[PDB]
Amino acid sequence: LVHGGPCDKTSHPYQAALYTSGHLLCGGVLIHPLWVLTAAHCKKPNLQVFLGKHNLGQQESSQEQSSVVRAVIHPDYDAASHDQDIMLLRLARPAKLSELIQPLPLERDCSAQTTSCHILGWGKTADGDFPDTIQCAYIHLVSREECEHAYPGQITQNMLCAGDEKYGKDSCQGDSGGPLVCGDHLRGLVSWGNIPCGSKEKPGVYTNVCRYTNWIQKTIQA
Ligand SMILES: NCc1ccc(NC(=O)c2c(O)ccc[n+]2Cc2nccn2Cc2ccccc2)cc1
Repeated sequence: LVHGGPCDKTSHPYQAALYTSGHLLCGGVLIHPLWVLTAAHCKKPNLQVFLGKHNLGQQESSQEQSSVVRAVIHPDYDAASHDQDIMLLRLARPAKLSELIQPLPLERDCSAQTTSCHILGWGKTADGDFPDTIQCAYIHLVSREECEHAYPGQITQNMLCAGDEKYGKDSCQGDSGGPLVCGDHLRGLVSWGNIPCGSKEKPGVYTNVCRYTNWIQKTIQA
């Protein structure tokens, strides 16, 4: 993501890194000891999930690596429009929770007030390179009306818009599937937006997680 800075070391215990073929693919969010949430467009064979990570190159004492035994994409995911861009990953081994690995509670209230948020990820930074160190940026939710004006005809009830008019802080390539956190609850997942990235042009678009309470619950319990 662009125009942010490195996250406080203890502030992102829910952040996951998704790899395939040995390279970063996407972000993700631990929401249950057995389950990571991410974007549907992040699905590829042979996913490796890393928890407890801060710097990608380092072999950190806190990190946990796991394969995936079930990837559950939402049945109504529409790849062309990114509608319902959400996927649940069942870890081959339950997360060993610690001071640096812990689930993030979901925002269940679709009408939630809070528009002050942050995003996290190892996606492309403003210089065009990919960071070793996890980045964080504060951004703000826009209203549904303004979201709709920014992308006429293309925004569904399953999407949220967020951005930053001061610097253009925005998610970028490599950040997909990572958390939009508002009021310290999981509010969204990085899904799509402007390319090149930068939210002064238009806001980033996020999967609206509150819409999926029932589906997440049903899936985790099957
Ligand atoms: N906020 C702007 C933004 C720009 C890029 C991205 N993510 C990506 O480009 C991305 C990624 O991080 C990991 C794997 C694949 N992608 C690209 C992608 N493929 C399908 C959907 N997407 C995200 C996307 C982002 C912008 C326009 C169209 C699609 C997310 C947000």
